[PDB]
Amino acid sequence: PGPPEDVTIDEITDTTAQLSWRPGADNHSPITMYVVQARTPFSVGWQAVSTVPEVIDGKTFTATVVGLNPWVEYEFRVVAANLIGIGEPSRPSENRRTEEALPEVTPANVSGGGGSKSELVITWETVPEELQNGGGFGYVVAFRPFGTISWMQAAVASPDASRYVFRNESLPPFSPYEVKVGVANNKGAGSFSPVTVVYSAEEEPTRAPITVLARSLSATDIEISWAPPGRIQGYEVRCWRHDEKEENARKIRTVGNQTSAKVTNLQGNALYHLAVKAYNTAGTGPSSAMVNVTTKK
Repeated sequence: PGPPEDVTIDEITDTTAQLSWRPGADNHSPITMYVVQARTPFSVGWQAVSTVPEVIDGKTFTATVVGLNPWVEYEFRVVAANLIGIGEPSRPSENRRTEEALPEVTPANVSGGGGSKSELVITWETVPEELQNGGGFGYVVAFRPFGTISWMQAAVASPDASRYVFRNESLPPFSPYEVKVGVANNKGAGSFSPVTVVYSAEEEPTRAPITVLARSLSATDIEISWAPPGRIQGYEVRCWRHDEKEENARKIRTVGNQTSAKVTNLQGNALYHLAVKAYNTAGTGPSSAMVNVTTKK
């Protein structure tokens, strides 16, 4: 058997396409069967497809291919079969894109967090092109503060996107948000991912430590304590000698709820200046008042 010719896509729908071929070299024994194979940007080589009629005899020359993927560029080719063997494939038809259809798949791994002041960061995994099922693909990000009713939809019109940031100066710091994302193309809208909870961005502490105490333990050691007045991971206390500039100040940081520290490796009979700030991940808050201590001799 030998290659058929003149493969054409007569009509095409969102899931089907009508094909038409003309028979070619059939060696000597008659043609008993025709099969259709398809190729896509996602296919490894040529792939078999379902057809109506379910089987294409040698006397049939048009069929509908069924079960195609919406909004995908398809190539087709037809292979003849003889009682002696399988023929050579025909040359591929011209590439045609299927019609549009609604999107069915929702983005994966919706999460987020972080960002600059007064922001809310939402992330997701981008939906691949084969599953976008239409042009004009985009994402719908719906969010609301935990315990509230009304939603807020933002449309992210880039199909390749995987991130959305909402900024507004009335945003509470490090606050919880219900978040879900969805998909939509030109035909309409898809469904939504499951609801997850994303926390807004965090700001540095707003108040400064109070009632700073400081006493010299030895010629090289100074003890310093304070009281706490939003989240606080610890405290940064800085310390610089009188003759040195504040820019270069020895800084050491508290981790935990402890409200004191010891500054060591100092010079004997020297005046030092110390103050302590609160800090979170966002940065250092305001500085407490300054205290002045001279080490022992």
